[PDB]
Order: sequence, then C-alpha cells, then structure tokens
Amino acid sequence: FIKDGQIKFPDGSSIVAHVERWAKVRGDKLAYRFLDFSTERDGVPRDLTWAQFSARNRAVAARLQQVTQPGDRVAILCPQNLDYLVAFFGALYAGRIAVPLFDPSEPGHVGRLHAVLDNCHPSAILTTTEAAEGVRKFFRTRPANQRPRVIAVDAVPDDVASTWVNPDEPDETTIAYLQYTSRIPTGVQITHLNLATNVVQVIEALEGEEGDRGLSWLPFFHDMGLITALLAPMIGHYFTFMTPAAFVRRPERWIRELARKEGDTGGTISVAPNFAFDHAAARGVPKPGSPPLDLSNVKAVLNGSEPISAATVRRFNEAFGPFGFPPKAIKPSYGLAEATLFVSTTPSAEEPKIITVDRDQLNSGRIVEVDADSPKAVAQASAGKVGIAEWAVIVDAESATELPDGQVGEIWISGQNMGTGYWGKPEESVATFQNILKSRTNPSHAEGATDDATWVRTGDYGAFYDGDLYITGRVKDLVIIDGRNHYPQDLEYSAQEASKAIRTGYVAAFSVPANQLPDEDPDDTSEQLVIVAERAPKLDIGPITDDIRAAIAVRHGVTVRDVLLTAAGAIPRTSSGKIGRRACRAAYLDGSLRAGKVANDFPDATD
Ligand SMILES: Nc1ncnc2c1ncn2[C@@H]1O[C@H](COS(=O)(=O)NC(=O)CCCCCCCCCCOc2ccccc2)[C@@H](O)[C@H]1O
Repeated sequence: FIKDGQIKFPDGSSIVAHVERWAKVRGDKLAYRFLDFSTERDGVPRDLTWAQFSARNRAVAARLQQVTQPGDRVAILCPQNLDYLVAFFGALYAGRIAVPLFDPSEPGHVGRLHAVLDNCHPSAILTTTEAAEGVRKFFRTRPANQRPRVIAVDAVPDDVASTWVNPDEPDETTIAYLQYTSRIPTGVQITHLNLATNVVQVIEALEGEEGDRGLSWLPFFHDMGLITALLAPMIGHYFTFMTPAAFVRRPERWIRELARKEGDTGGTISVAPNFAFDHAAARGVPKPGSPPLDLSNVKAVLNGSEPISAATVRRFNEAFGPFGFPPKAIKPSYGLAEATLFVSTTPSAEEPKIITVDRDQLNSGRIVEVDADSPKAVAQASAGKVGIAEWAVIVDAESATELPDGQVGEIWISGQNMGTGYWGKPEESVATFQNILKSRTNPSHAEGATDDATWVRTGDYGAFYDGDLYITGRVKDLVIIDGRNHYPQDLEYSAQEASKAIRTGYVAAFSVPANQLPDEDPDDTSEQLVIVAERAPKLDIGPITDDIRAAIAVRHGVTVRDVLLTAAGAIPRTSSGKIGRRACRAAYLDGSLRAGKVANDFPDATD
C-alpha cells in the first residue's frame, strides 16, 4: 500500500477481509503447516489449506457471535497448534477482542494466569477438545461467577459458518486483540489498524519475494511468535511452525527447516531470540553421516527480543558457515509489544553491523569506537534502521528532549503501529503511550512526525550512531555502584569468560543494597554487585568465585560482593526464554533462588 507520510489503507485494514480474499483465489494452496513432534521423533505434518482455514474461521466466528456480544474478550487457552490459529482468527472474524494466552495444563505461571483473567474478564474461552477438561479444571479454581463458556474449536462443525456475519469495518480505535506481557499484567490494546500497519512495516523491511518461505518455533502466546505466524503466509508461501519444546529438545529441527529443500524457488526466513542461536550452534549441528545440510538458501534469520551478543553471532557462523550459511542472513532486530512488534531491523542487503566501543565512554553515555583488540573494547550489535512510517528518538527522559547522535538516552517511539493503551488502566496508559517530545535536535530522528504525535517510552536505553540504532539495555537493569554505571550483560560476559564451569548465557548481574548481602555494618545501604551463574552440566565454589571476582575487578574496576552459583535452570526466565534480571534479583532477595526453588516455565535444554 502507498505512503503519504503515513501508511494509508482503503481498500481496508481488516485482516479478515484480506484473508477471505487471499483464500478465494488460492483455496487449495497451503496456508499453515504444523510439525508435530509429540509422538514421532521425525515429526508428523498437520496441514491447513486456505479454504480450510477460511471455513474453520467462519464456523468458530459464527459460534462466537451466538454467545458473546461486541466488545467482549475471548481468551485462547490452547496449545501451540493449528487450532490456536483458528481460535485467534475466529475471534477476529467474529468481531470480538481476542486474548491469546496458553494451555493451563502445560507449564505456566498459574498466578499470572489468574491475574490476567482478573484484568480482561473474557466472556468465552477458546480451546480444543483435547485441552478442554484441563481448561475446565482450571476454571473450577476461579470464582463461581467467573467461569465463562468453554468452546472446543475443533468440535464446531463447518456448516455453522452459514450464519456468520462479517463484522462492521473497523475504524482507527477498534481493538483487535490484547497482548499480555510478559505481574502486574498489562494487556496492550492492539487495534486492527496497529496490526495491519506493522504487517506492512515488516513486509517492507523483509523484502520478501515470490518463493520465500517462513518458519518458526516461537510461542504464539508471545508477540514475536504470534505476529510472525499471522503475517508469514502473506509473503506468498505457507508458514511452517513447531513448538518451543520441540526446538529446545532437538534444535537441529529448526536448522533443517531453514535448509534448502528440492522445489525451493526462494530462501527461508525465521526469527529467534539471541539465546536460541547459541543453543542451535552447540546442539543443532548434524552428526557426521547425516543427510547433507545446505544452508546457502537462507535469506534472513532475525535475531531479536533480547540483547544480541557478538560472540553468539560468531559461534553461530562457526557452526553453520561450513554448511553454506551466509553471514549476512543474521539480522539483529528490535521491537516490543507496545509497538505491535516491529520497530527496527538490519537492512536486507547488509550484513549485521557490529562495532567495538570504549567501555568507559559507553558507561558514561557516549558511543566512541575503538580497536577490537583494545582492553576497553565492548562489542555492540546494531539493531539497524527504524521501519517505515514509525520513528525512534533518543531522549533525556525527564526533560523529554532529544539527544544528539552518539549519546545514550531512553528510546521513545511513535507510529500508527503503537498500541492504544493497556486494558482497564488509564494512568499506566498515559504514562507509557501518551508522551510528548518537547525538544528536537537538527536533524531530528522525529522528522516527519507531527509536533503533537504521541510517544511510547520503551523502558530501554539506546543511541543512534553512524545511521544505525543501538539498544544498550533496559533502564531498570542498569548496575549503578559507587557513582559508576555498568551494563549487566558486559559484566556477565566477563564472568562466563573467566570460567569454563559456567553455562554460556546463564549468568545474571545486578546490584542489591549492602544490608541484603549474606553474613559471609547493618546501616550501609549502598548498592553492591551480585553475580548469579548457573553451573555447566562438580567443581568446588572457591576457585570459580575467585576467577569471576578477579576477572571483573581487573577489567571493570568493581568488586563482586557475592557470587551465587546455581544448578542449571535456576535463573528466572520469562515465558519466551529471556533471562529476567529483575526477576533474578527478586528471587535472590525473597529466599527462593538460594534455596534452589525457582519456577521456570520455558523449556530448558537439560530439563
Ligand atoms: N534487539 C534487542 N536488543 C536488546 N533488547 C531487546 C531487543 N529487542 C527487544 N529487546 C527487549 O525486549 C523488550 C520487548 O519485549 S517484548 O514485549 O516481549 N517484545 C519483544 O521481545 C518483541 C521483539 C521483536 C523484535 C523484532 C522481530 C520482528 C520479527 C519479524 C519477522 O517476520 C517474519 C518471520 C518469518 C517469516 C516472515 C516474516 C524491549 O523493550 C527490550 O527491552
């Protein structure tokens, strides 16, 4: 669609009308393929053509229109499979607000599911026949008046579709679905306009052509897995997916989906968080004597949702370069739920941009390049260029003032893809989404946005440098000790490089007040460094601790006051698998981390 400063639609912005059209001209073509690895090690493909997809969406939608009213929320408590997509699109087809969640009988934070439900109060629950009893059982733990009707989407017959009524065309405020992140849970209001805008933004950035195909193992309950699933079939080829557990168990599965197949006229496109690249590199290489592996066909594998490590990038290429994997296929990318999904990515024709900058300058808020062999060198991966019809600026948050390039400040963003608020929360909505950019530089990274445009504060620090956006970390994760700043991922890299006994990527650095440290001055409240590190899957703690302490002291000039070593799987991670530093700190302070009793729901390599 055309651009006039912003993205214009009419013919419509409804994904419903667009899928229905796309469906009538490619009826027999495949739309989705689910690789089910639950009973068979090599997988069993479950296919869905466009005509079947449409038929099911219309049937589920008609059923929803009989038992829910316009404006009601419809929660999806379903495992990762074809039915999850049918349930989600069914909600959109019905003109009801979907709430993509997960199957309560699978791993999950049960207290958060209760909190989410306490905020969105759905009028219906969409699940499958297999998951239904488990869903009901969960609702028997909720109050008697909060047990909405449970619909098994695979049991709604196709003929129920005859009564389906295409909902009223959406305006710019009409909410399509709520995206819960990540306690207290905030549901981002994603409008049909938001969704269609980000879809167009992503398609422009990916430069997908006839024959390219998309694939993913990412969970549908997270923005990166959901949005990818909704838009991948739109590039012209069916979308293939598997579960996260399936990937974690045998990462080679992802690698072989990416690889060239007979019949491929284009390349493959996927997306994953940074830790997944390391898991694939260490455990996803074919064993000698396996069928040939040709990865020279990969077009783009986006690396986003968490900090990109230059070492992870190097390890991925070292493992898969010998199989033809082109290094320019790795595309560091940035985004967040409040922006639907996509904010920036490395241009299609370019290789990842990775620079080595001065540590001290970085810690004091400035990007200054240095030689890679310098002892003060910190490697920073770029997140590329901001997408079309959206803007990102770097600001001094308190004065809402843009900063010149090379200076670090909070990243604020704007665009038609920004969510319209958080469900039921006016104060939080204003604070996060309705910020005003009071002062701009010349040139301004806000050029093209109106002076009264609203800005979302991302909670991230970053900077522009030589035409690329760099994400340095979350504001709330910064380590401030004795008047100096330290990025926790830089301290973590030093800790793991100091000892082979630490699992790569499973380290968390944060500060706690002096008085919260263990017994090994009760009025001292100054922030002190703590390193939590998982042990590689037993060597005594003394030598390891001293290696960590000594390496951090020499290059960062800060003394670790406590090094806590845990078993693999002990550090808290979000539901999409990101190391959660604030959560690790809270577990350190509330007694659960030291007692070795932290609950994690994302599948772990060991268990
Ligand atoms: N690059 C980065 N570096 C450091 N931190 C990053 C980060 N990206 C996100 N984060 C951190 O994650 C936070 C947001 O978390 S979140 O709400 O859970 N949301 C997220 O994590 C969303 C991240 C989205 C990243 C952009 C990915 C766009 C993928 C399009 C692929 O399309 C396809 C794929 C296949 C076929 C066809 C098309 C952010 O606020 C930031 O703190």
